[PDB]
Amino acid sequence: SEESQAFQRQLTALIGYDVTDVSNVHDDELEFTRRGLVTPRMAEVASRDPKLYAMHPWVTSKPLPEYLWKKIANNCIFIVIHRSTTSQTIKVSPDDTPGAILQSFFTKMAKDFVLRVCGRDEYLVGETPIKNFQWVRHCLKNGEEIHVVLDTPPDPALDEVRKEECDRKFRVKIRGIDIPVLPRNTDLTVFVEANIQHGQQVLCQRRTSPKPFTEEVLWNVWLEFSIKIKDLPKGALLNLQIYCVQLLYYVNLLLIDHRFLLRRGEYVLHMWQISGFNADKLTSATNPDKENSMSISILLDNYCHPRAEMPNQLRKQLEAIIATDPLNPLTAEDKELLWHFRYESLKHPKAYPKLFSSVKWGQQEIVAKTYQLLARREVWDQSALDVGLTMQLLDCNFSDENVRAIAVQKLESLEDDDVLHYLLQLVQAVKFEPYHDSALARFLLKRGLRNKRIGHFLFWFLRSEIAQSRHYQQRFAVILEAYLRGCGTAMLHDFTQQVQVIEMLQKVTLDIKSLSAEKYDVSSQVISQLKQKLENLQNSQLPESFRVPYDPGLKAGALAIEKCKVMASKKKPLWLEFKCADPTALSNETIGIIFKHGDDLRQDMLILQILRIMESIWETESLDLCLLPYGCISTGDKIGMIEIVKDATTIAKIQQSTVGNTGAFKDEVLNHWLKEKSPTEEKFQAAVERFVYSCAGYCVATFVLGIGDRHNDNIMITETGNLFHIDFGHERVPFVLTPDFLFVMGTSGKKTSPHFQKFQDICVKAYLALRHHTNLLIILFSMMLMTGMPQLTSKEDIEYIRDALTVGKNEEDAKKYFLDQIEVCRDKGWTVQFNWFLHLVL
Ligand SMILES: Cc1nc(N)nc2c1cc(-c1cn[nH]c1)c(=O)n2C1CCCC1
Repeated sequence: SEESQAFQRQLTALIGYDVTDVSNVHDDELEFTRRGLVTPRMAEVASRDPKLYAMHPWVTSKPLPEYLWKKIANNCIFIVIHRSTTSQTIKVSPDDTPGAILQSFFTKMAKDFVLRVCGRDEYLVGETPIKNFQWVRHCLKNGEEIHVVLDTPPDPALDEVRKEECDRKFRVKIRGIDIPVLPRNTDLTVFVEANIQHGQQVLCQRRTSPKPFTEEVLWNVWLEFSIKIKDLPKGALLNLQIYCVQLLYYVNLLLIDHRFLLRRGEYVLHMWQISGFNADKLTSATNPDKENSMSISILLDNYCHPRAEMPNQLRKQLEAIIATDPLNPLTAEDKELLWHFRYESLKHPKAYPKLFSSVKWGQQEIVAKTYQLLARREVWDQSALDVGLTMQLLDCNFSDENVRAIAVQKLESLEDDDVLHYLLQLVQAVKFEPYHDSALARFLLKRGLRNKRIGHFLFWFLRSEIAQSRHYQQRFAVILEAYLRGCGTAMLHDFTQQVQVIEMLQKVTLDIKSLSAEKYDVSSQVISQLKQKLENLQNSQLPESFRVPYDPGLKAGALAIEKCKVMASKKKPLWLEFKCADPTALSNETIGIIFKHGDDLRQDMLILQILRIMESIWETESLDLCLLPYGCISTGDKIGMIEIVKDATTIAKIQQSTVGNTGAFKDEVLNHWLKEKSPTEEKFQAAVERFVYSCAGYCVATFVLGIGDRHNDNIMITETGNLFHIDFGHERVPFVLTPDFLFVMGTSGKKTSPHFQKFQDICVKAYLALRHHTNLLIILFSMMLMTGMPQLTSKEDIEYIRDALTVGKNEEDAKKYFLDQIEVCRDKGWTVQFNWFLHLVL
């Protein structure tokens, strides 16, 4: 067909990769996954409610924080319904369903339709109380009034989907290695290390005789392994690595294919290089660059087609191992204890990661026994979903189909609200899967196709990696295509517009970087070029309206060249302001987006996502630490978009303003900046209240994630007291609590005050609230470093969180430690702040 071909070119433009390309492949796994993904796609597409899908209500089943009821001692929530110019308020109960609200409006004024939010593409529909809608909850947290325009429901016909159409020991021959260009260092020797890895664990290791590092190094060696072919587990990788000792290149080949067949034949594998552990080292993908990359020649001539009662102190020994942290290492003694008493271990869902890692995957008998254990699941299936525990089974330590599936089975219970909270880390967890088609990938696909909101972010998260990861672009592309093949023409159209706008704006940011590279000033010659480039695009290129990638509810239209500016950073970022495409928008505020090139925004995406997970933990204990986890999406190679937080200034800009500059910092400026920016002394005290909470929040979050020690330049504050850290792109103070912050808190030097007692109290509640979910945080942290950052210590770097979360210690010793930390920041004052300035000169 020709319309099947024209649509495939549309999918390729959306993906940023061609899924039909067979040039960097040595098997049909990517094709076989494309076919494989049709069934779960169509099933979900066939199962969806067209009314609800088109309207995507963003709802929750979580209670409603104490701290949010205090906004209603009246049991009355006010909603203002709009038509053309007419607007009328309605007295609503928190449990009032939107259905009851429509026949309370039509009743009141008597002498089919849907409630859409003013300015946004969000709707208040379905069988849920208005207290249970995320937008209403935002209006309550922000003191805002619920403006809702009464209009016709969107046509579910717009969301239409276009119809688709042997006991022999294992051995590998290392023929040789070839690189077209060698010139670098001296002439150090080179050998090939062949590892049978499964769940990051090395089952068997075999090296070659060291030979001279030339442009072609032939060995013609058969590497005999101890492992038998029947004993090889599905999901095992032949990990081929090159050492000079030091590691230069790696490549992995899956010993067993997607059709359970044993890999047999001749392979010329183009290898990835290391810079002079992480998710990239696990990839089955080969380096697409055949011209510059190192390759390995290999040959596979391997054929095939494959009660009692626990003692008191042993039960206690087992329970002590099960109680331990995820980062706690297991002894051969602990493993034998977990395994021998596996049926007792099975009774504890929290023992699962330790138990499933305790398995000897290199033994066909043991794996069958493990498969026998998972059949008696019962205690697992009945356990309350523990995402922390579930995510733990989806990391690098688990390379088994069955173990990984039981964890995915647990994620199904999640409401759309919680899926959004973990989506990024769940997509990032696909990197850990041995195979392209997996339960996790099908889970993500299913969930994305069922909710537009999840589907939007799924697109962008998949796109973020397909554009920057040579290691996983193929796999993510195959899943993106699957998603795009069932999301609907409505969404395919919005995505088309978003991609076009972002591609255009990316060009401008790069072109503007050329004009003044690292010299900081921003000449009117550059300001004119940006202004011309913007008006030149607006005229006949940029579409009339695009969906905001970091906030799909907001639709952005026309630019505002007058507010658009290039900025003073060494990397020249674009500050772009837009008119809200929506005519029913209650305000006149623009949509602000910071298009920037320079840093890897993928790390920032991950940091912001944990920040939202900490906010939700805090909600479970009725704490609101007023964080601002701003919109941030990585669009391509070291390029992306940041959300512009309205009425905000940098902490350094405020100190700078009253002159002094050269390391000079006055403790009073922040307080005067707040008083000056607040029209009434109520607005001022509310801002000090906002500062106390936001400050405590960033202090805890920051310290826990190890991104505490920051420059003034990188901490911002709103005109309304709300503090927030920015740019998490890559003496020591645990966090930023400087004398200027402490002065807003009242306190002057080594003293005490009512607002500081409050601040100290909120830190302890917040820190303890985090510690209640130690394992959750430990796993996300670990995952974030493996899938987002460069090279990382499979202990050191990761163990930071454990030490920072003060694992093992009681609630009193933990509170002391955090209050000690606060004092370190007090003692040093401006020491570190001035120290950054000093480093510019010395
Ligand atoms: C969220 C936000 N709001 C405002 N309103 N200005 C910001 C930011 C964030 C960042 C940011 C950069 N990298 N990562 C984040 C930022 O630089 N800014 C400003 C633009 C120039 C300096 C201050």
